[PDB]
Amino acid sequence: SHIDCRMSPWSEWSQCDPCLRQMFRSRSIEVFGQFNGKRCTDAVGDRRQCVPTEPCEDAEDDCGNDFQCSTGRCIKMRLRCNGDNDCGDFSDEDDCESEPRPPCRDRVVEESELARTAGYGINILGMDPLSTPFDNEFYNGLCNRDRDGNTLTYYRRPWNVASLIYETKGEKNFRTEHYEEQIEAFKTYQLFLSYSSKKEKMFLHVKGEIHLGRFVMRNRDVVLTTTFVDDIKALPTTYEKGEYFAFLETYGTHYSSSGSLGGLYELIYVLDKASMKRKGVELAVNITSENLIDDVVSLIRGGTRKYAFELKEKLLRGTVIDVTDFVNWASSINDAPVLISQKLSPIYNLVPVKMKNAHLKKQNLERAIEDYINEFSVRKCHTCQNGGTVILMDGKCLCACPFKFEGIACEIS
Amino acid sequence: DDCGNDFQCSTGRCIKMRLRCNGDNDCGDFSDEDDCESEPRPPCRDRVVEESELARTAGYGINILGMDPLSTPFDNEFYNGLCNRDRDGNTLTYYRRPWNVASLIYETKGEKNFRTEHYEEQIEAFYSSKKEKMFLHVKGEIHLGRFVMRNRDVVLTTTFVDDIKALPTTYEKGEYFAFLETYGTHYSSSGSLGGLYELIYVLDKASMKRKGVELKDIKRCLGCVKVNITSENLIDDVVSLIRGGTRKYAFELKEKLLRGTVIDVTDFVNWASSINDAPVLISQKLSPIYNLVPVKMKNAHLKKQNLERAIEDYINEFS
Ligand SMILES: *[C@@H]1O[C@H](CO)[C@@H](O)[C@H](O)[C@H]1NC(C)=O
Ligand SMILES: *[C@@H]1O[C@H](CO)[C@@H](O)[C@H](O)[C@H]1NC(C)=O
Ligand SMILES: *[C@@H]1O[C@H](CO)[C@@H](O)[C@H](O)[C@@H]1O
Ligand SMILES: [Ca+2]
Ligand SMILES: [Ca+2]
Repeated sequence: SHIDCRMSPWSEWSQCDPCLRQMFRSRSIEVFGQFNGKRCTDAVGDRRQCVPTEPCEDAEDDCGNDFQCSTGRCIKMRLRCNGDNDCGDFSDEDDCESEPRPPCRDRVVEESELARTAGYGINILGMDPLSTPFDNEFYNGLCNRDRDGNTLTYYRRPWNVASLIYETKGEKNFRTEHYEEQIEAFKTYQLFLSYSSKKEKMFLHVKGEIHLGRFVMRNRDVVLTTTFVDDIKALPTTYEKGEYFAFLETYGTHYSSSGSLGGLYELIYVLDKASMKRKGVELAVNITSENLIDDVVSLIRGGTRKYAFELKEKLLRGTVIDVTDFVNWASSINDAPVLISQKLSPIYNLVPVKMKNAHLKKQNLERAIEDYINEFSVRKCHTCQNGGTVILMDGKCLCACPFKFEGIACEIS
Repeated sequence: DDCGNDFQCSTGRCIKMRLRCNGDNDCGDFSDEDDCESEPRPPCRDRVVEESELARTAGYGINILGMDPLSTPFDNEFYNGLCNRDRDGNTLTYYRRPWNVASLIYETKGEKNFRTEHYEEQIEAFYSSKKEKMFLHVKGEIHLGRFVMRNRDVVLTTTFVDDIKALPTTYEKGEYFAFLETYGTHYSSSGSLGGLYELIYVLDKASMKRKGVELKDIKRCLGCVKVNITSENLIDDVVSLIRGGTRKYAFELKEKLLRGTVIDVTDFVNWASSINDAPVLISQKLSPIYNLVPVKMKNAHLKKQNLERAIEDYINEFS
C-alpha cells in the first residue's frame, strides 16, 4: 500500500535562554511519504516565549578603539571616513563632514556584477545556490581596480573576493556511437520456417562548457553581511536541532570557497530499437515483437532568456546550428552567468572568532549539519522494483523507469 | 507592544527608529513617515533600483485540499532599511530584495525533452496473446529564478497577525478553518519561478502510419512530403499543459496543438520572453502556516497547537 509521513515523539523542552527570551523543542523525521501516500510537510522543531529564570549577561562585544557602526559590526578607523559604504550600512555622515577622500582618487569605477554574488551559500541537499554570507560591497579602503572581463570595461574588486580572474575557456565534447545489426534465416505434406530480426542503437553525448572566470574567496579577514552575523548572534548556544536547521536553510551547509562562473549546454539522444518476427506452417503460426526506447534531452544554463531558449531547442531538433547563435548565447554569459562547479567549505568557518561563545556555536553547527545530512537521507526509504533506483524528493520517495516496467515503484510490466 | 526606544505602529508592529524616515513603508500605508523631513535619510545613497515584482508576490499560500488564496502572509514591502539587491541579467535592472526572501538568484536554466517508449508483442497459432503500449511526450522547463525565505525574524502583514489576535484560545474549528483558508494551509519556504509545459501525444502512431507517413517523417513533421500532415485530419490527440507567460502566446501554442499542428521555434522563444511578466512555480518545499505565528502572540503555543489540531482535520474533511 502507499506510504505516509511519520515522525518520532517530541523531546523534552529546553530551559529559557536568558538573552534570547525563548525556549525550544525538537522531533525526528522517520518516513517522508512514498508511492503517492500522505506526503510530509512536517517541521523538525518549535519555539515558545518565557520570562527568563535568570539575568542576561552584558550583551555588548565592543572591539575597543575601532568604530562601532549602526550595524552589528566594528571597523578600523581608516574606514570610518573613506567616501564608501564602509561597515555594512551607511553609518558615517555625522563624522564625515570632513575627510571625504575615496579609495580610488579621480576615477569612475563600477562594481563587478559577478563578484557581488561570489561566495554563494550552498545547501548540500540539491546543491542550490543561496545569496552570499560575505558582504562583497565592502572594499577595505583598497581601490584594487581590474580592467578584466571580456566586455573591456574596468571594475572595483570587493575585499572578500581575493581573486576573480576571467580565464576564458570554451570546450565542446562530442561523442556519437552507433552499432547496427540484422540477422535473418529460412528453412503430399510441407514444412517451412521464416525468421528475421533487426537492431539499431545510437548514443549521442554533447556538452559545451563556457567559462567566465573563477572566484577564490579570502581565507583571513573575511567581512560578513550584517544579516549573517546577526543570524549567528540570535542562536540558542545549546544544540537545538530545529533552530540550527533554520540557519542552514537560510545560508547553506557550506559556502563556495571558490567557484567557476559561466554557462553550459548539454544534449543527449539515446535511441535503442529492435524488431523480431517468425512465421511458419508445418503439416499456421505467426509470432512477433517490437521494442523501442527513444529519449532526447537538452539542458542550457547561463546567458540571457532569448538566446538560451532559442539554442536549447535548436540543438535538440535536427537543426544545423548557426555559429553566430552560439556567439550570441556565449556572449550573453557576460551578462547572466551561472555557477558551473565549486569547492565547498563548511559554513561554521564563517562564525567569526572574536565574537562571544563562537567555538560552542561551531561545534553545534558541525553536529547539526551532520544531523541535517542524516535525517534527510534516502537510505530509510522502501526499495524500487526492477532496473530503477530510489529517487528522493521533499515529502516523497519514488522511482521511474524508461525500460518497459511501470508505476511509481516500477513494480509492473 | 511598547517597542522600548523604537517606534510603535498603526495596525500593530514595532519599527526600529533608524527605519522610520527612510522611504520604506515600514508601518503600513506609509504611516511610519509622518514628519521626519529634516532627516529623510534613504536606505540607498541615490542608487537607481526598482522594486522586485517577481519577489513581491513570493511566499504564496498553498492547500492540498481546496486551493489557497495564492497570496502572501509575509510582508514583501519590508526591507529592514537595507539596500541589498539582486539584478536582472536580461535587462540589466537592479531590484531590492524583500527582507522575507533570504535569497533571490535569477538563473536562466532551460531544459527540454522528447520521449517515446513502445512495446508490441503477438503470439498467434490458428494459445495466443497480443499486446500494445505506446506514447509520445514533449516536456519543457523555463526557469527564471530561485527564491528561499526566512524561518526567523519574519515580518508578516499586519492583517495576518490580526487574524491570529482575533482567534480564540479554544480550538473553535470553524474559526481556525476560516483563518486556514483566509491566508493558507501551507506556505512554500522556497520555490522555483518560471514556466513549464507537457504536451503528451495520446495518438497511437499507426492511426496515421497506415497512410503514407513513416516514423521518421511524422517525427519530422512534428519537429514533410511522405499526405500533407498539417492539412490532414490525421493529427488529433495532443494534450496541453502550459504554465505562465502572457495569455496571447499561451493561446497561440494551445491553438496550434488542438488544430493538430506543430508550434514553431519562434513561438516558444516568444513565450519564454513573456515569463518575465507572468511567472508560475514549477516546484515548492512546504511547511504548515502555523510556523509564521509570532512567538510574542499572547497564547502563542496554544494557538499553534490548535492550528496543528485544525490542519490535521482537513485530511478528514475531504476524501
Ligand atoms: C502476422 O502477420 C501479419 C501480416 O504481416 C502481421 O501484421 C502481424 O503482426 C503478424 N502477427 C500476428 C498476426 O500474430
Ligand atoms: C497542408 O495543409 C495545410 C492546411 O491544413 C496547408 O496550409 C498547407 O499548405 C499544406 N502543406 C503545407 C505547404 O504545409
Ligand atoms: C510535540 O508533540 C507533542 C505530542 O506528544 C505535542 O504536545 C506538541 O505540540 C509537540 O508537537
Ligand atoms: Ca566613510
Ligand atoms: Ca520608513
